[PDB]
Amino acid sequence: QRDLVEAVAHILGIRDLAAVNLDSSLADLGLDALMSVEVRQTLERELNLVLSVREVRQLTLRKLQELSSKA
Amino acid sequence: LYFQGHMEGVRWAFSCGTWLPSRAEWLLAVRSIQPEEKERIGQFVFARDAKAAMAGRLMIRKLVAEKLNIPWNHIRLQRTAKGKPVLAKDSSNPYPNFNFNISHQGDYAVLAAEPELQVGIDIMKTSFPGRGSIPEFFHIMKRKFTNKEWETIRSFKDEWTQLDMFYRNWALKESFIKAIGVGLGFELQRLEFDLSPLNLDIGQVYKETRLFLDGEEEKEWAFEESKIDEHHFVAVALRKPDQRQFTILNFNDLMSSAVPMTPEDP
Ligand SMILES: [Mg+2]
Ligand SMILES: [Mg+2]
Ligand code: NI
Repeated sequence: QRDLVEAVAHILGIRDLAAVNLDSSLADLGLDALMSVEVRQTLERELNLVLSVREVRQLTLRKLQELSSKA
Repeated sequence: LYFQGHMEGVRWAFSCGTWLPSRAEWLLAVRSIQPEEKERIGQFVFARDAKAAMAGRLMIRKLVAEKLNIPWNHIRLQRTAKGKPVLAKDSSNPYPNFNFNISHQGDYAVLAAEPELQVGIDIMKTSFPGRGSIPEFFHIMKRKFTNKEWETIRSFKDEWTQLDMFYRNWALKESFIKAIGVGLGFELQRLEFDLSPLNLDIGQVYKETRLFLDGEEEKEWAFEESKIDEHHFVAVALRKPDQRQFTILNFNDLMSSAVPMTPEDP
């Protein structure tokens, strides 16, 4: 909700994430097909944001920190 | 073509999740793949992903090099608009229907190739979902399986079995999706699999699972299901263009026909 950033980190199988450039794309962080579905369903239910596959692939974690703060 | 030689399907697995290359061996790998593919692999933040992608590429080139007898350096791999690796139209290839596909989830990169049958592959490790509980996960995934599919998935009291069945049903859907080469943009709910048999033993290829696309059986599609180990399921979807267990390769197998493609670069 507030830290969606973690939720998608966990989806990507990243934990801590202190050891992750927040500027890395979700693609670069290894976004699977399954992960893709999860992240997209999460940003729907949590942020009312339906994203293209291309959009989600290019999502930075900082770009997430931006999209949750705004509320 | 004098040097005819009847070709057969290929089923290869490489445990990249336990591949631990040295700086030197990786650099060997990295130079053995196409420039665009190098740069991409080199963009992955994690070893897990970079190694999978790398194993995938080395396996395709091995397959073409070995089965199509194109010298590795002259293998021109490309991609469809929707990202599927294909071999360049310009031949060294009197198998016009020869096609292939890889998957890499879990600890493995798998590849299927066939000379005629158009094929798709998908591997999936039964691992606890990265976020939330199983039930939560399945919820996040509701829109992707049919009620009948979900009844089968939750038909087991053990949530690991549930997860097993989920990943199986998923892999079956991906194999098909990857077979037809369409991408994420295919309403997966259109596809319903009748998972048969429910319990799969390792060391065996199951051909019994039939597919229904939009409620009509897709009788032109065979599905080969195996567990390459107790934790990975693999689905190979096979369509006619109108026995063989997977073989665990190792690094030297992947490189056996490798020639370096891109130059030295620190
Ligand atoms: Mg290549
Ligand atoms: Mg061999
Ligand atoms: Ni969690």
